[PDB]
Parts: sequence; C-alpha cells; structure tokens
Amino acid sequence: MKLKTTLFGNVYQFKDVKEVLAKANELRSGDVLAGVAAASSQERVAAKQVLSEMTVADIRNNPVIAYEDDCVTRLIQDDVNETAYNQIKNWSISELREYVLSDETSVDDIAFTRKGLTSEVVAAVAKICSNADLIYGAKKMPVIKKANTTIGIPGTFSARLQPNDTRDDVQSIAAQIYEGLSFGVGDAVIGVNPVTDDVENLSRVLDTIYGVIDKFNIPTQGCVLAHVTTQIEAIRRGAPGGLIFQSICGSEKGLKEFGVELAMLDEARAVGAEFNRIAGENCLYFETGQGSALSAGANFGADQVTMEARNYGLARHYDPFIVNTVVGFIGPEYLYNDRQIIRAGLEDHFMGKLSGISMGCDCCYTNHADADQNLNENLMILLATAGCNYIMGMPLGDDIMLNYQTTAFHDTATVRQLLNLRPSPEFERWLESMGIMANGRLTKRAGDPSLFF
Amino acid sequence: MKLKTTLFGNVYQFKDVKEVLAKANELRSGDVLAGVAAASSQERVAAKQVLSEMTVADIRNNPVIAYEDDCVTRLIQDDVNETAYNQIKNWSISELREYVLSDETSVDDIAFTRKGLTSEVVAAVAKICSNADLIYGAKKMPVIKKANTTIGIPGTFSARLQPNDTRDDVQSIAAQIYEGLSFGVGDAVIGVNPVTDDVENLSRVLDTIYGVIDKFNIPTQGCVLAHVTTQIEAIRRGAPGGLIFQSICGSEKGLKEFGVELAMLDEARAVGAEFNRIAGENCLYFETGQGSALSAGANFGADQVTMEARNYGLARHYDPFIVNTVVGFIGPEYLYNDRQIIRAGLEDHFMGKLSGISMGCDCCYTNHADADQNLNENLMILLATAGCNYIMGMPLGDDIMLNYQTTAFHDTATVRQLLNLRPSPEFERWLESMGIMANGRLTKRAGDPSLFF
Amino acid sequence: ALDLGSAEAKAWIGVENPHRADVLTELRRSTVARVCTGRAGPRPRTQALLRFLADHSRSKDTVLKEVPEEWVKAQGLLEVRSEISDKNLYLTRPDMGRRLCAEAVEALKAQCVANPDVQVVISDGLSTDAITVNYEEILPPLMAGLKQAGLKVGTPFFVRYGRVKIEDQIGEILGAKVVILLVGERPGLGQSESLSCYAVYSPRMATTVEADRTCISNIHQGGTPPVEAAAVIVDLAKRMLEQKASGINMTR
Amino acid sequence: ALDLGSAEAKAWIGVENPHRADVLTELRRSTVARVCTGRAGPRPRTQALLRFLADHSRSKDTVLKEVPEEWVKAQGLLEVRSEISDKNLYLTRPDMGRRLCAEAVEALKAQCVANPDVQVVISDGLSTDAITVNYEEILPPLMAGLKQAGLKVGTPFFVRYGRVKIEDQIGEILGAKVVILLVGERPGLGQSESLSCYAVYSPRMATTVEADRTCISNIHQGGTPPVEAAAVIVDLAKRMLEQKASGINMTR
Ligand code: B12
Ligand code: B12
Repeated sequence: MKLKTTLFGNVYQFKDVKEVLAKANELRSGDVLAGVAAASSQERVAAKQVLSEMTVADIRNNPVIAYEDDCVTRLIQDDVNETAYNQIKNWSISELREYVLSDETSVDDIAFTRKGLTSEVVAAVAKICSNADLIYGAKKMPVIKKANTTIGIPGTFSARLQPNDTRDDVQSIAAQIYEGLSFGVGDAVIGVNPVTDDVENLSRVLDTIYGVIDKFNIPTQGCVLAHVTTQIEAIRRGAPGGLIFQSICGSEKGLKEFGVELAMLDEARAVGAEFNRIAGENCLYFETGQGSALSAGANFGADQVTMEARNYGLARHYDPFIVNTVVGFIGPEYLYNDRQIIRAGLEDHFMGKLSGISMGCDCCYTNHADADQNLNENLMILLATAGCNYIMGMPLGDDIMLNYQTTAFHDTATVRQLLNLRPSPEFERWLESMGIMANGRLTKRAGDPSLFF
Repeated sequence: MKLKTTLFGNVYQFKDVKEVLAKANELRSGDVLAGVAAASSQERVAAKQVLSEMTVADIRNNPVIAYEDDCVTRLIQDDVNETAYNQIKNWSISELREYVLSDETSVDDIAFTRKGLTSEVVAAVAKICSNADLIYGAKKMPVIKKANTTIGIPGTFSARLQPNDTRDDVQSIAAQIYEGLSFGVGDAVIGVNPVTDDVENLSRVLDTIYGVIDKFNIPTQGCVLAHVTTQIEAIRRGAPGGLIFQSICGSEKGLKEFGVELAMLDEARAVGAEFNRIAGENCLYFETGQGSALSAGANFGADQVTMEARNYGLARHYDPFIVNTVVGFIGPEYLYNDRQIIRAGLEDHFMGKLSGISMGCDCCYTNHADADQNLNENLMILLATAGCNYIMGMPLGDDIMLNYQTTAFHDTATVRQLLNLRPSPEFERWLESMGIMANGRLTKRAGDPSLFF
Repeated sequence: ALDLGSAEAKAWIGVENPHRADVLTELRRSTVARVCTGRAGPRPRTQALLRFLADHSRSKDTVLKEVPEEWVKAQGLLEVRSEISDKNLYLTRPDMGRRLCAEAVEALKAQCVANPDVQVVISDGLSTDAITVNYEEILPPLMAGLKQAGLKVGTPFFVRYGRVKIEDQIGEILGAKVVILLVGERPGLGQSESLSCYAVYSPRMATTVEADRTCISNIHQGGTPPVEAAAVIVDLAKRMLEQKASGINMTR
Repeated sequence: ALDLGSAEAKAWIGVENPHRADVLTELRRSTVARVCTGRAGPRPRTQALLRFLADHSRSKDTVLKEVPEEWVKAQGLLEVRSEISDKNLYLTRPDMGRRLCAEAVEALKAQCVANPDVQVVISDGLSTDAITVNYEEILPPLMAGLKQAGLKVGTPFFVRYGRVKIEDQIGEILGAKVVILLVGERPGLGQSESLSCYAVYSPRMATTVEADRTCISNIHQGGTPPVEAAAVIVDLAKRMLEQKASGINMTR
C-alpha cells in the first residue's frame, strides 16, 4: 500500500493504517484529546485521500488491536464471510464508498457485501463520507428486527420509553410511562435505568412496566438497564424478561472496564430463549458511544470513530433487537459542540447500518457541553431522514436522574407527522385501538396520560 | 403592556418592544455587532417570556420604524385585513405560536389568519419557536405559486439552476445548464447573476438560457439577476422575459442603499404582464437575507430577524413566484458558524411561509465564516423536511464568480430521493420524456450533460 | 404574572381538554419529571418550553461555578490540587484530572495519615453545588460512623478539579485499604446538587478497572437523603474490609 | 497517484458511461466550474469530494493571511490603517473597517495631495492574493492612463483592513472628486486573486449610499485581465467627472 501522498506540492507521510484512520476524521474534541487528530485541514484531506486509495485488504489485515491480544478483534475477524471478502478485497475504500452510495446497489447487494467487511473497513468508508453521504448511505441500508414489535421497516420510526426516576419510585415510573404511550412512544422498548443494582429492585421495576403492558395488552417489551448479570438473575428468579441490556465497548480491555465477559452475552441469549416474553427471534439490547474506549484507556491509540465501529462488529455477533449510540451522553471532552455531536450521530448510525445492526440513536447532550435542545431537534430529524430505527423519549427530554437532556415524547410524534412515518405496525395497531392515533397522526385525545384512567 | 418579568427572583426590565424583540433572538454574531443582543441566557429567556405575554395588538402597534417615516412600514400596515386582525389582536404571542403549531389548525385557517399579521408579529412568533417548532410549523403552511412550473406543492421540491461565470461566457453558462438539467435542477428558475449590468450583455445571457429552453422545450423560467432597472430595459428592448429579479430590504433607507424605489417593483409587475413568457400569474423573484439592513445602516436599532420578516411583508405585496433568503451569503459578522446559519435558515423559511410567500433558501456559507459543506448538507435536508420550496444548484456548489459555496446539483437529487419528493409536475414530465428521471429517481444515464448532444 | 423558576410554574398542568384532570394533578405530584404539560400539535406548549429554557440557563451556570478556597479552609479541609489549572481546562482534559500535580503528592505524604482502613476524599468534580449543599449532612455522620463502632479512620481532604480515577493514586500514595471519593456528577436540568460516591478496596493504578468500584449515586434531598446515605456508605465500607473486595467482586 | 491541486485533477471527467465522450471534454474545456465529475447515486464521486475538500483547506488559509508591511513599503506606497487592529477583529467588525483610525486621518492630510480629480486607493479587504498578484498589471497603466491625456491625479496609498465605505471618509478628507478603491473581494473555493473596483463621485459620509458607487468586479487572469481592466477604470473615471455622477446616477 501507499502510506503517503502529495497535496499542493507537500508530501504527507503517515506511520501506519491506524494513523491514517485517526487523522481522516472530521475534527472532534476527543481525537485532539487522544493526541491522534490531524494537525491541519490539509493533512486531514491528505489522510482522507491515502485512506480512499487504501484497499479493503489493507485495512482488514490491519486491525487497531491485534488478533492474539483481543477477543473483540477475534470475534469480528471470525465472523467474516471469506467469500464475500474475497470478492471485495482488492476494492479501494473510494470504490466501496461509491458502491454503497450507488442507486444500482440494492439492499440484497449490500446484504452479501457487508459480510466481507470488518469494523475498521466500515469506519474507513464513513471517514471519507460527507454528512449527506452518511444520511443517504444509511437510508438505503435498512435493518429490520422483531421482538413483540417489528422495528426498522422503511416508512416506520420507533421510540424508547425511558421512564427514569431518582428513587426508582414506581409511581413516578408509571406516570412517565402513561405520558409516553399517550404520545405513541414505546414501540422500541419501555426501558428503565435503575438507581440500585439488585434483584428485588429490578423485579419490582419490571413488575411496574409489565403491570401497564398486561393491563392494556400493549405489543411491546420491557427492560431494566442494570448490569447484564443482575438482569439474568432477576429473570431466572422469575421476573418478566423482555429485552436484556448491556453497555459494550470495542476492545477486551474496554469490556473488562465495564465488567463484562463475552460468555455473559451468550448466557443472555440462552436466558432469553428459555424465559423471555418475546414473540420474535431478537431480544438483546446494546448501547454504545464515541469516547468510551478513550475513557477506559482502551482505545490503544485508535480514534473514537474506529473504536465505535468495533462496537457494532461486536453487537452484530449477537443479533440484537436494538442498538443505539448515546451520542452526547458523556460530555465535551469527546464531542464538544453542535456540529461534532451531529457529525458523530450521522457517523455512528451509518456505521451501525453498514454493520447490519438495528441501529438507533440517543440524540442527546450534557449541560457542560456547548449544546442545547435545538441541537437534539436538528439531529433527530436528520437521523429520521437517514431511517434511524429509534430515538429516546422522556417528558420534554429531561432525565431527572441521569442528568442529561435527550429527545421529548413530543419529538417522536413530531418526526412521525413531519415525515409521514408510522410506528412499528403492531404498536400502531394498539395506538389506533386506544384512540391515540389515526392515520399516523395523534388524535385530539392524545398527549394526555389521563386517557388510561 | 408589560415590559417586565421576574426570573429566579431577579427582575428583568426592557425599554420597549424593539428591545424585547431583539433580545428574545437566539444568539447570533449580528445581534452582538448591532449592540442589541441579550447579555445572558437568563435575559434571553426573560425577553422570550415578556414577548410571549405581549399581544398581537402590542407588537402590530409598535413597528420598528414608524408609519410616517418608512414606505415599507406603510405597505405592510395598509395590506392588513382588519377583520382578520380584530379576531386575533388580543391573542398573546404564546397563543399565536400554539395556534400555528396546532394539528386542528388547517391550511385554510392560517390562510385567513395570516392576513391579520404584520411582519413584526410574524418575527415575534419565530423568536419563541424551537428548531423543530420552526420546521413543523413551516411544513403545515404550504405556499403554492405558478409560472411555467408550479412550485410549493407538498411532496415536491424545486431548485434554481445558477450557471454563473467570471466573464459571462456563453459556453461556460451553457455547460453548467446542461449539467444542472441532467441532475433535474432548474424547475424553480435558470438564473444567472451577470458580471456587467448592461442591456447587450443581459440579452446575450438571456438568449443563451432560452436557447437551451426552446431547443428541448423545457417548462421553466429564465432570469438574469442584474438590477431591476436594467432587466426592465432589456426586456422592453426585446430580450426574453421570464422572472424579474430584485434584492430587497426591510426599510426605505435599506431600499435606497440598493437603489430601489417601490414604483420600480410596480413597473416590474406591469412589464412582466406585457412582455414575459410566463403561463401562470406569478413572475417576480426576490432575494433577502439577515444582515443586509444592518450593513446598510438601516435597521434603526432593530435585530436582523425582525428586519428580515419585514422583507417578506414587502415581498407579499407583489405576490412573487419565488423568494429565497441567502442565509450565509455575506459572512461571519452577521452569522458566524454552523449553528447560527442553520437557526437563521429555519427562522427565515418559517417567517416566509407564515407571511404567505413562496419561500425557499440558498443554503450557503462563505470561506471566511466558521463553516463547511457539511453544514449546507445539514441545513438543506432540515429545510426540505420543513417543505422549503426550493434551493440553489451549482456544479458541486462552487460559485466561480460570487465566491461562495451553495448546494450541489447532487444535493437536490439526494433530497428528492431521500425524502420521496418530486420536481415541479411540469418539469418532472419533461425529465421523464428526456430519460433523465423515472419514478422520482435519476435514471442510469442521468448526471451526464452529453445526453443533450 | 409568573416566575418560571417558581413552584407554581413547576406544578403547571397544560393538557388542554383532559380526560381526568384530578389524575393529572396526582401524576404531576408523583414525579419531578416534566409530565402533564400537554401539547400544541406534536410540539411542546409555550410555557413548558419557556420553563425548559429558563432551567437550562440556570443549569449552564452551575457547571463552571466553583468553591471559595476559604470555604474549604473553614470546613477544616486540606485543599489539594490536580494537574489542571482552570475550569476550562478541566472540561477538556479528563487525563490531567485523574492524576495529581507534583506538589500534591508531597502534600499528601507529609500531612495525611499513613495506611488507613478507610480514607475519605471530597472533590467538586463536575458540580460544586453537589458538595456545598450536602456537606454538613454527609460528612459529620460518615466520619463519626467509621470511628464510632469501627477501626482506623483517615484524615479527609479536598481535591480540586478531580475525576474519579485520581483515587487510585490516592490509594497508592497513602497505602489506603478502602478509598471513598464523594464527587459532583453532571448537573441536570432542574437540579445540580446530586452527589455520587465511588469507592475501591485497595486500588492500584496499573491493575484496577472501573468495575472494581462500587457506585452509590443520586445523593441529595430528592434522591436518597444525605444523612441516611452516610449510614449506607459506612455499612458498605465495613462490608468491603470484611470480604476484601469491592464492586463486581462483592457478594450478592 | 494524484495531487488534488494538479492540472490533471482539475481536468478529470468522472461520468462513467458517457453518451458522447468528445462532448464531455469540450464541456470541461469551456468552464472553470466543477462540471462533468459524474456521481455515485445522487452523491458526488470520491475524487470530486476530495478535491473540493483540498481546495477548501487552501481557500480557508487565504482568508487569514496578510500582506508583508515591507511589500507595501517596497511598492512605494503609504500604508495607513482603519480602526481595526488585527485580522480576527476585521472579520467581526465591518463598522470599524469603514472608518480610518485617528492617526490615518492625520497622515492623509500630511502626506497626500489635496483636492485631486481622481484618487486611487488600494486595500487588502478580504483577499490579500487579490492585490498581491494583480498589482503590477493593474496599477502602473492606471496611473499612466489618468495622467496621459488627462488630469490631476492623486497619490496612491494602501489602507490595511479596509471595507468599501471607508472611501467616503477618504473623499471627504482629501477633497477628491473621484475616489477609486481597488479591494480584495472575499475568496472563492478554488480562486483567491479576484479583484474588485469600487468608484464614487464626490462622496459624503452622511448622504452617500451604496447605489451611488460603480462596481467593476472579477478582475484577474481568469476574469477581466488587470491590464485591460485599468483602461476600463480610467474610462469610467473620465465619464464620472464628465457627467458629475457615479453608480445608478450615470447614463447609458
Ligand atoms: C457518564 C456516565 C457513564 C459513561 C462513563 C464515561 C465518563 N467519562 O463518565 C459511560 C457511558 C461509559 C457509562 C457507562 C456505564 N455506566 Co455510567 N454513568 C454516567 C453518569 C451519567 C455520569 C457519572 C458522573 O458524572 N460521574 C462524576 C464524574 C465527575 O466522574 P468522571 O471521572 O468524569 O466519570 C467516571 C465515573 O462516572 C465512572 N463511571 C461511569 N459509569 C459508571 C458505572 C459504575 C457501576 C461505576 C463503578 C463507575 C462508573 O467512569 C468515569 C471514569 O472515567 C452516571 C449517572 C449519574 N447519576 O451520575 C452513570 C452511572 C454512574 N453509570 C451507571 C451504569 C450502570 C453504567 C454501566 C455499567 C451500564 C451497564 N449497566 O452496563 C456502564 C459501564 C461503566 C463501567 N462499569 O465502567 C450507573 C451506576 C449504577 C451503580 N450505582 O452501580 C449510573 C449511576 C447511572 C444509572 N444507570 O443509574 N456511564
Ligand atoms: C457579498 C455581496 C453582496 C452583499 C453585500 C455585502 C455586505 N453588505 O456586507 C449583498 C447580498 C447585500 C449584495 C447585494 C447586492 N449586490 Co452584491 N455582491 C456581493 C459579492 C459576492 C461580494 C463583494 C465583496 O466581496 N466585497 C468586498 C468587501 C471587502 O467589501 P465590503 O465592504 O465588505 O462589502 C461592500 C460591497 O460588497 C458592497 N456591494 C455588494 N454588492 C454590491 C453591488 C453594487 C452594484 C455596489 C455598488 C456595491 C456592492 O456592499 C458592501 C458595503 O458594506 C459580489 C460578487 C463578487 N465576486 O465580488 C457581489 C456584487 C458586487 N453585487 C452585485 C449586485 C448587482 C448586487 C445588487 C445590486 C443585486 C441586485 N440586482 O439588486 C445588491 C445591491 C447592492 C447595494 N447597492 O447595496 C454585482 C455588482 C454588479 C456591478 N458590476 O455593478 C456583483 C459583482 C455580483 C454579480 N451579480 O455579478 N451583494
């Protein structure tokens, strides 16, 4: 391969594939913090051109953490269809970008081609894509999964009901649930982060969610977003199993930071098949985000975009019902501003869809980052046009307990009625029977949690 | 009225309506430069609340330049339907916002209601709207006009072909036209900004545009974007008339800066009626933008959003075929970065649709502003979801002559195929007959100007 | 005639033509989440948006608020410092905030006690208000609780510009068996006084991971009350020294 | 291997299966605009996007960069400032660039000739390349042509950090009947040497509007050549003194 190019008479030389992957990124706060960012705009474009001229075999054969030293690398490498790979190994990343974006490339064409990718190659395509490339590219790569709802069908748009409370108070959780359902939020999942990580608290919060689900016969699923080991214990001891959640990271060191082993996720799939109240074949739920490997000391000199793609290669092995990035959940150290949070949101969603997972996004920011609620509404709409499978929903987007701002219940109803998108077909049918939705639109009686009483 | 609120125990006092209107704006570099911006976020929100408590009467009876002193104010005030005004005069701006956004408010409801508004009231609603408020509100307010194409039908999306050259060279203009049509750009207008304001040069440019139009029987408009006086002279002496263009400003002094009298625009209507090759009843073309009144010393202590609303009230009197704001066309002194340029674009489009004009946007930036092509692509898609009537098209968005970057020919085709939008129905018919479009999508042989040869 | 920061604005119900308005009041009462504000079409009502934007203006101010150092002196605390100089540098460098500067190491080896069973550290972190509002209710019954029916307690001190991985260096310098750190998390929208505790058994900079920590979070008046949360941490520190383990390594 | 700044990269045709490939070359010959680069779906091709991105990085640099103070001295020009100190303040304060600083007024009265018929002013404006590249081709035939079978010419001078309304103050102080400003217009993506002329008859700060000015724009080797543009500006200056008007007030 070439690791050099000439731009405006100036030779630009890079040490390895990892540096070319790092420096071809659009400017963000975490790349500078990792010490891996481009020194100037000219070197960024030079890294982009070197990357685009590098071949699929070049980047596949140079993963950012080695095969012997990393179980996530091994999992990604071992999942490759080698026949798909051998078709495309001598393509440049430029040609692979133009292949993905082409109207002559069908969903079934990409269905086979993506099996010959690794995560680093997926990242490499995203790095030489513009914002509209990322949106149009993701839109023509739908990923459809099924729990008790079907998510990811083109023309649909789903939402996580996120009814979090400071005390895990079951009246406060139920109140937020009745509110979300009245806006048509919850077809992805009704998903609580608990304050306490123990079995009888998990079971009580699950009883509260499924109390509402069973009373009104809602086609959806519940989730309590504790550590996966505590979920498994609760479900084994006879709590209602819906989705089983784990936060993941794109290296073995990053998983060890999170306290997760791969056999826990294998156990999660087996516990799902025995116990869980799920009609379809997908029951896992992952959350990811740029910066997490950097925070763990577990990026190994790789940029946060490459590391986040490796999350999606990891997630793909376990065929989850849903995955979302949590784009501005951490803070300004990794993504500083409106434009960095938008760009990362579009990158993460494109890379997820290319990896063949059911990719949504927590469009969000923190109060110590340079962002506001207009950012969330900018990003949610852009991602909706990219066929983002789901976003979050909270009352006006205020998380009273995780101390950040995500998207409102209002925002899902807004996006659906703006873009003529529907819920999950099972959940839409329920909304119409409750008198909450007609023809994709909130009725007069909608937006009112008192309707359930 | 109240010029006064308490927020977190602190009293926030304002001098007049003008100060409240200014400080309620989202932060931009133009309001700081004008000296009119809020001192903090707290005072911005206080100004928003004071504004939202004010009535339609309060803001109508305080225009930012007085009736007796300003011919644009007189035009805006005298065009009010007073029966429509008397219905809504005791509404708060909070109530007017909620009326606009309501799903129980139909297109026919707003059609009468907007006739009771003045431009200052239109601005007042926009100032207390979020980004998603501006996008959703504008989308439920379609404005449809007709020349040789129909623009602004929901489910459609149009584009100006902008084939500019440094020398007005007729082969370079034609080459850019053949490129633009091959991507399906030009259903709004084929519109050249000329280097020389000169009847001989204007006619030669117009002969070149209409050379292509008459050869391939294209349903569209030609325009040459010199000063309106030289357009009228050229059309009188027998150059092909399509759209007649003028840049406008929201005060009399701003119009004097541009060398524009109101009677020139009356003359442009009458010349269009006598001379112009237009099947429908709309034949005028205005361009606007935030900062222009401030540049002219003609804002009179008012913020650039309120001034830009007054453009649309001026434009509405002449019932033009198309108006667009030129959002980042000037530079960072008035709108600094991505975030400010997006917000202004959403504001300007919402205000144009609320004023009842056929509102599009030049989604654009300059090379001395903190901005890149990804911002253009962010904004063009957001505005397209808002039902933006049209954008610009140039080869990769590079103006070789006006020295800025707008949207590509690619970008209109991307928007259409992303959002399932069509051209103008007349122009789409032509694209289908030319083999350029099938079912909304560019065919294999599209994107290639050699098709015409 | 409304303060947006008032209790009346907090309790406001904006649903237009409610099915059962008495239920809405009880739902509003049940939670500090912003329910029952209704809608205009699919969009928030104006007052709900205004109260949102008001709270956000207040929230941004709390992130760059700092303690007086003479408040820290008046609590009887040693002030010690990270590698970070300013609040602007803290927000952009995590890596400097989780190791101490060169005069901080020498201050801890001279002034604080050597090899404690329990060692309590206070940091402002991401919210100063979290450790200002809560201090008198947290720190006395915690520091009494570890001594009164316990064993060897450490001398407490303040780290400026601290992130939580700094407590591994603190555990290595002081030789500490249990290292507790009470630290401000991110300010939320409506509230900036949420405190967290992060705690390791016997930390080591090379070896220990984040899963080795026990977290107890949302310590304020609207979560778990700081008095009874101090009883939780002392019981947790007793349970750490008994089974020689913390976090994921702890039983049940 | 390809330099994106090369002439081969600029001449590239990216349309993949052409209808008539000989027409495609002739269309690329006719235009400086980025025609004929093809597509991937409805998106730009990779090389077209890369060369766009390269040209933007270079265009961004032409904004910040400043003419050597010794280049102006070796050109034999007076240098004079506006109210603006530096390039960062220039971009955000147009009002300060339309006013001479207090020392600039006094220098103009000291050192320039009083009550000229035609005054030539050169400013960097928003493009230093525009005045650096073009100068030796535009300015000596401008100063000759106004003199040779003509009239009372001013002494030419440089204004740093000038925006075009500063020529109203220059005309007032110097008593000039015609003020010619040659100024750098804002830089395009692939091109940064575009010069504009702004000229005004007998200007006054209170009363002169923008429409009273004549513009001649796009002066460069890809536009109107600076040699033959100098003859246009001399002809315009002659006409402006003849009919005692400029801009929209001029005939024909
Ligand atoms: C931001 C955040 C994260 C970030 C961490 C990056 C970062 N720079 O902080 C990411 C996204 C990685 C994350 C991941 C997870 N987190 Co977290 N996190 C938060 C949050 C919102 C902020 C905490 C904070 O501001 N700390 C204070 C600042 C000043 O310290 P800091 O140095 O900047 O951040 C450090 C700590 O926050 C720590 N940390 C972050 N999460 C967790 C979780 C646990 C169990 C531990 C021991 C430490 C820890 O990592 C950082 C060190 O670099 C809190 C919510 C809250 N109520 O505060 C939850 C929270 C602390 N996390 C929670 C959980 C459960 C998780 C996960 C285990 C999710 C899961 N179930 O799989 C993962 C894995 C974390 C791990 N074991 O390493 C729980 C902890 C429950 C408990 N008491 O045990 C909390 C309280 C939220 C909740 N769900 O209730 N999280
Ligand atoms: C940016 C711009 C504008 C901006 C003004 C910038 C500002 N207010 O800050 C806006 C959008 C307001 C504008 C408006 C118009 N402009 Co203009 N503008 C440009 C552009 C792209 C840049 C000029 C520049 O960089 N100036 C250099 C900087 C350093 O000077 P500045 O002090 O910061 O800006 C001043 C001048 O730009 C001046 N100005 C801008 N346009 C025009 C046009 C004329 C005729 C005059 C006398 C002055 C003038 O206004 C500013 C005073 O504060 C040029 C195209 C180009 N390649 O140069 C056209 C250009 C100069 N404008 C043009 C025209 C025709 C117009 C309009 C008359 C359009 C119309 N048909 O109604 C209006 C009215 C102008 C007026 N009388 O005020 C023509 C001039 C043709 C000619 N040879 O006379 C040009 C060459 C573009 C073209 N179509 O070919 N424009």
